[PDB]
Amino acid sequence: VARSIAADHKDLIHDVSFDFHGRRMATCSSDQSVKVWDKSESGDWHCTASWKTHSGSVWRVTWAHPEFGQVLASCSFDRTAAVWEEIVGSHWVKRTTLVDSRTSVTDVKFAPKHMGLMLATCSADGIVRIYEAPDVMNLSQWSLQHEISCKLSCSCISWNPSSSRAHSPMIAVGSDDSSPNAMAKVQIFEYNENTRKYAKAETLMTVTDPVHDIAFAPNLGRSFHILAIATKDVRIFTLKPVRGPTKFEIHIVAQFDNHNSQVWRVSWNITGTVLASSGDDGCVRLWKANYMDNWKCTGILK
Amino acid sequence: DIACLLPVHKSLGELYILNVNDIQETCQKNAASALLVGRKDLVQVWSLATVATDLCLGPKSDPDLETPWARHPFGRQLLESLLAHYCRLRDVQTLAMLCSVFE
Amino acid sequence: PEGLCYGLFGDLAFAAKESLVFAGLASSALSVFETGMRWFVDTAERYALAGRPLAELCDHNAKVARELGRNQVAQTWTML
Repeated sequence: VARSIAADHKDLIHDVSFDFHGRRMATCSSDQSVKVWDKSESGDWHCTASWKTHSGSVWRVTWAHPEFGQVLASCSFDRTAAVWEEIVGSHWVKRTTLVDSRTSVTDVKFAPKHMGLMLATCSADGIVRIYEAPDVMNLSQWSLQHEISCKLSCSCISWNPSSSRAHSPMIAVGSDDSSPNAMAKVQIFEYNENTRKYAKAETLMTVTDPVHDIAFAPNLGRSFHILAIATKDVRIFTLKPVRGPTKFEIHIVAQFDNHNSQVWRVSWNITGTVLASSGDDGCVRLWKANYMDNWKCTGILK
Repeated sequence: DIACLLPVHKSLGELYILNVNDIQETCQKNAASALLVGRKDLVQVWSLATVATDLCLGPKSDPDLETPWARHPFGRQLLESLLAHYCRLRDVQTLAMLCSVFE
Repeated sequence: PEGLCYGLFGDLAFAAKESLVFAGLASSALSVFETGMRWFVDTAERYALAGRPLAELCDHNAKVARELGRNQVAQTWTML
C-alpha cells in the first residue's frame, strides 16, 4: 500500500528516523525545524511537537536508546550539533551544544548500548570526532575523547552494531570529493584496547566514484560483516576476520545498476536480510539473497 | 552354522518389506521387525528414516522460495555419517535398504 | 534530496523532491509504504522451555511449530 502524510514543512525534508520501539518518527527540514510524529490505534500519525533548532539547514537527525530516556541529536549547518531530551513533561529542551567543530557538520550517529552513551560527528574538513558522557544522569556534560583525520571531505558515517565480545568497535567513513584524480573513497577504522587509539584498518581501493551513504548490517549471530555502499551503482562487500589492526578478506558480492542513475540513500531491516535503495528516478528497490549467496531483487516501489 | 559371526541375518531378510507407493508404512513395519529380532540401533535408524523422509519436506521447484531439506544438517550429512558408520562393519544389508528408501 | 528509513514492523518511510516524483523545487512529499514478523511473537509466546520432561517438551514444541506452517522446524524437534 501507500499512505500519505502532509509534513507541512516549509522546505525540503532531509532525513527520517524511526525510534527503537517502532512507534514514533522524527524528521528534519531546511526550514530549520524538527518535528516528531506519534501513531495511535487508528493508524494515523500526528505531529506532536514542532520547534526551531538551529540557524541554518539541518541535515540529519538520529534517535537514542530508550534506556537513557527520550533523547535526540541533530547535525545542522552552523558548524554545531545539539542533544535534546524531553523527559521534561510535554516539550523538548536543549541539554548541550557541541561547538568544537570548525566547518560544516554533515552526519551525527549514536553508538550501541554496550559502549555507553557515545556520539560520533563528522565534518567537512576530514575530521571525525568521538564524544562521551561520564554520568548518564547528567546530559549537560560531554567530553571530546578521540579525534581522527581522514584527508577527505566526509559525507557519511556508520558504526558496527555487533554485540559480541570478540569484535572490536569499528567506524567507516566515506568521502564525496570529485577531483579528477583516482583515490580511495571509503576508509575503515578500528579501536585497539592496548593503545587506546583508533587506527586505520583497511581501505577499499576499488571504489573511486563518490560515495553518498554507508550502512552496516545487524549481526544477530553472524561471524562476518556485511557493508553497503551507495554510489553511481549499489555495491555490497563482505569482510571476514582472519585468525595491531586485524586483517580481513575483502570480497564484492553485488554490483547492481538497475536504477540507471545516482543512488542517494541506503538502509537495512531489523534482522539484516533485506536492503532498500533510493535513486534519482524516485523509485525504491528491495534486495535479498538466496542460498547461492546470489542477490535477487524482490520489489519495485514508487 | 557360523551365522552369528556375520553382520547379515536371514530372519531380517525374510521379514523386511519394501514398497514404493507408501514409504511411512514400509519403515514403521521394518522398525517393528527390527525390534522383534533383537537389534536396537536398527530401530533408532528406522525411526530417524521415518521422520526424515515425510512428504511434508517436498523440495520446491524454485531456488528463491525455500532452503532445500538436503542442505539442512539433518539431511545429507546424517545420511553420509550413517553410511560411513555402516561401511566399517560391512553390513551390506542395512546399506541396501537405506540407499533405496531415500531414493 | 531524499531520505529513507526502515521500521520494526516492516514499515518503510520515503521522502523525495516534488520534481523527482516561482519554482517547483522548494517542497517535498512524504510517504509511508505499509508493507511480517508475526511468526516470531506468536511462537515466542507459546514455547515450553522447562517444567516437563524432555519427551513432552519436544512434542509440544513440534506441534506449536507445525500449527504455523514451518515443517522443517517440527521435523527437527521430533528428531531431537
